[PDB]
Amino acid sequence: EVQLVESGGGLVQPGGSLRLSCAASGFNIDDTYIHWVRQAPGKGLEWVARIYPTNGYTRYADSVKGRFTISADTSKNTAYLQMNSLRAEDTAVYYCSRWGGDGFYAMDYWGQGTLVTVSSASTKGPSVFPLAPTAALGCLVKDYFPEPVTVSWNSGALTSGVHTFPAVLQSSGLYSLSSVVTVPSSSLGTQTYICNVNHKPSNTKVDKKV
Amino acid sequence: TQVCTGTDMKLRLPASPETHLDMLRHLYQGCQVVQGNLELTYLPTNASLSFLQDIQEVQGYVLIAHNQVRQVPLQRLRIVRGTQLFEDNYALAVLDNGDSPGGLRELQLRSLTEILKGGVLIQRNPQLCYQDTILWKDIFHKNNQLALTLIDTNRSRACHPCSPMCKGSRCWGESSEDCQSLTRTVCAGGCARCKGPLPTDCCHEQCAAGCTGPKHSDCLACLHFNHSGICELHCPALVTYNTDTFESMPNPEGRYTFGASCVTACPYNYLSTDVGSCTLVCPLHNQEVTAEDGTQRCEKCSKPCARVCYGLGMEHLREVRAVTSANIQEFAGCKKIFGSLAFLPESFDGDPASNTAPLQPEQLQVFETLEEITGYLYISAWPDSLPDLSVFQNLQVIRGRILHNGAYSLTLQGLGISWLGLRSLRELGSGLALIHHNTHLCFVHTVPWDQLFRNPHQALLHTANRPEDECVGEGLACHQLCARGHCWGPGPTQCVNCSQFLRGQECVEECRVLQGLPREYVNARHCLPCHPECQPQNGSVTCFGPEADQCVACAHYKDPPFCVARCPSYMPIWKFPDEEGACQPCPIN
Amino acid sequence: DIQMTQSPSSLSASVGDRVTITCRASQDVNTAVAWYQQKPGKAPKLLIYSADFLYSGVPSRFSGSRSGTDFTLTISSLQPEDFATYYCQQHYTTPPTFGQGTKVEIKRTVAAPSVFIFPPSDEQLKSGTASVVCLLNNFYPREAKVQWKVDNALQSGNSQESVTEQDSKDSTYSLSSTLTLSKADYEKHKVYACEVTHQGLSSPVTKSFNR
Ligand SMILES: *[C@@H]1O[C@H](CO)[C@@H](O)[C@H](O)[C@H]1NC(C)=O
Repeated sequence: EVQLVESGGGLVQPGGSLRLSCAASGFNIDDTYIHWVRQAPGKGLEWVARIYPTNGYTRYADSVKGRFTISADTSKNTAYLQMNSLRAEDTAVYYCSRWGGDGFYAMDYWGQGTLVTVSSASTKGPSVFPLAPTAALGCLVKDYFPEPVTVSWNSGALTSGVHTFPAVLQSSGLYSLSSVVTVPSSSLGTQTYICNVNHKPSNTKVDKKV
Repeated sequence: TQVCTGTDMKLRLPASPETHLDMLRHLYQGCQVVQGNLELTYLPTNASLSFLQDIQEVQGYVLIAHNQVRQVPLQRLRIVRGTQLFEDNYALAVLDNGDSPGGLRELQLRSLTEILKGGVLIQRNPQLCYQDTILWKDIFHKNNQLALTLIDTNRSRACHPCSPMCKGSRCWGESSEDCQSLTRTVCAGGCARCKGPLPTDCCHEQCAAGCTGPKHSDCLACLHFNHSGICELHCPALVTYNTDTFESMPNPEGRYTFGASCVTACPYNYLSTDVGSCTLVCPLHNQEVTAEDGTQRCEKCSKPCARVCYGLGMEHLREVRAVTSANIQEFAGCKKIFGSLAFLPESFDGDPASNTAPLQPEQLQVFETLEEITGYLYISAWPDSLPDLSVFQNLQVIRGRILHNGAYSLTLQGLGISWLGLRSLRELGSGLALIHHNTHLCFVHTVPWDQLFRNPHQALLHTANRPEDECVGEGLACHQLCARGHCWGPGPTQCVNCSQFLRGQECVEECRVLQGLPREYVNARHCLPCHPECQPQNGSVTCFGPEADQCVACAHYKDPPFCVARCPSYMPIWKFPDEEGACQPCPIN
Repeated sequence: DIQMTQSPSSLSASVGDRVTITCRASQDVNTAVAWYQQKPGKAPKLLIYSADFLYSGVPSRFSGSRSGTDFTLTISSLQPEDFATYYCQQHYTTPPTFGQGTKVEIKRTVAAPSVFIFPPSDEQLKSGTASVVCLLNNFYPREAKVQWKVDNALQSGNSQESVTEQDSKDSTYSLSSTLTLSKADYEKHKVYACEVTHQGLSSPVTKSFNR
């Protein structure tokens, strides 16, 4: 079963370096080409680089030539994007995708992306607060940098009727979002309701009860 | 220049007596601290030895032997440390200098006031005078004062008395400045060294040999380390510990130990250590690591150290004289050899006891992956069927951290080779190159030896090769395309640099961009082949790169983006050619 | 270098309707065209390869057609799960180039939001900041206007809103508006009102708490 998992993104200072890795599984990268496609926040897809691991031949987009270098380790079945001399414009979700096969040059399989954030500011963990209460309740995740944060409810057992909101950047330079859920009000007081906030940029975990 | 290595030939005769003295000149010219043994041997009567003027310290021993010269000028040598000792006993050995008659008349070691370890051996010097006169025990360090002293006084001439200036009748010669200065038996109290008989004349504990004052900045020599003018027991450590948490923090004043010196960075061709030292071999649980700049450090193996190829004089090959058929397999697959390689006549005579055939010229191809030699390369025998040293085509560095006879990193002698062919060799990290008595060897003048060397104590000593006038006369010059006339042999695969373009490793005037097959593209002055599916173009370039999607036009079909020979016939793919040449999928599932 | 210009950049069609997305190449790209679907924060997914071939596993309501340099993605029966951004791609030359994308939003019946207001939590109030939060739940259409009145006093630029992306099965939105004051400014008054107008409530709806 074909799969691609990227890793290595996060926060980096302007001018600094970073290297993402695409772990391919269920197939050999020597049989096809491997691409990096990226997407700035709220924008479209931008093809960035391609490699043929059989012989290491590479190709690059104009916007990244001379800074990014794509490579492959066929023994580890992995591809890599080495990003040097980064700029704020490079901030984006970086996707790794493959071409289907020998005579199939559409990108059939994609990994789900690692977000690279280019900014001088530094990592700060979230403050988690409760939004106390058919009723609605939630958690307010408050003042963190950079993104992402992932919020679940009852360790993943509760999903129906949950809205985790897109983060808003405030004038302070920090982010904050809100996660809500609707419940039938016969159930509060009987059932635990506990939000699981995860901000792995700062290795912060909070289970906050409401 | 202030520091130089020594030699390690002991009493062996120089293989190239015509170039022995310029070898010594190149070594010691301007040198003040010999980090090894100072060996002066087999020097004729009229030998100009002025280049020894500046020697103040010898870290090993001083060997002066088998000379006809009447005087060796070491009036400034202040301390012999004896970290090594001649015949494992002697910091100073004066032997067999004789036989107007030749031979040393006077030692004139008028500054020699400290021998840290080892004794004095003076034998069979018929013209030598005044050696029976020195109070050798003032020179020995207190911890070295039962050091052996074997001093022959038999002579073939009478001596004038010491100068009336020398009131103890103790002198290194007949001049008034040749009196021996006593620095230790004269001292007030129990000081190790003094400048006079009062206790204010006493020298700091960290001084060796004597002092011009009582401070640790007035020493004539340091008993342990010369820290920017201050004699000290150890160098400042590279890391200091927070007195409360004992976390490491880098010490801005830290230094590396280097001989008897504290230095900010290890000098060129030495290895840095986590321990804070500069060495020529790593510790045992360690590996070498090279940085962006070329710096090499010895960093501790985080896990079991991976296998490495060791050369002669190293590990299991420590006692092995030469490469033979018995050990050639040891070098299979090696890019980097830790140690040296020596090819002796015995290399090419097998061992019939074990029915081991002699080393055959084909086996030498084992070295064609070799890119670095940390030690030296010594070749005194080579198969007459081999034109050159091209099984070493890919050798890039000879570091010379170990030198043959302590001097030469590259030696070629008595061979039949007609050129060198070390087309990749671009650095001799240290040591000299000696090329002599290769009757048919041309293409020595054609090598730019100065670009291979790294320090000014290095040069090429060469004699009795093929005269360059015959090389020129027979038309054995560099190829027209070799830039600046520099090459390692005849033809267009031997240039050090290429004035036009490179196809493989042959220098060519132009690539097949417009005319020729297979058509090519250029990348960084390299001719590289277009993909075979590109249709060659008349009047234009054929491709922009190596891949099938960089053709100007396809020769057969196109499976976009790629020029393909046929339409192929995870999804199982079945495709057929469009009337314009493009491959479409079949619609049958 | 071949460009793919996509049009329109966004469209709004109802459930069951036939939706046409157009993408024009700057040169001949033959049939080397693919159409991808991407839902927010997700990897794109292959829908159509070689211009008009449906990729395996994709619903048959997705077709692709070609007319010269014009490439057309069609969704023949728009379903709520088809909310996404759709991208065209050429792979006739290297580099492959994507289109700018087309955002498809589903237009559905009007839905009134459920309003909820939460006051700041004790935990946060001891830290010197107070964030009141207002929430509209499961409303269509997109556009609503929330305003805050502390004690029937209008506020300006002390408040932010975040809107979820359209729900994949009922096609509504949810909205959050969070007002930020500091401890001091929050202690100074009693009743906090978060109130919004929407096309589905005849009267603008008042929700508020007394501190
Ligand atoms: C200590 O080092 C300096 C230069 O680093 C040198 O000039 C000086 O002579 C040294 N002192 C001794 C006693 O060798």
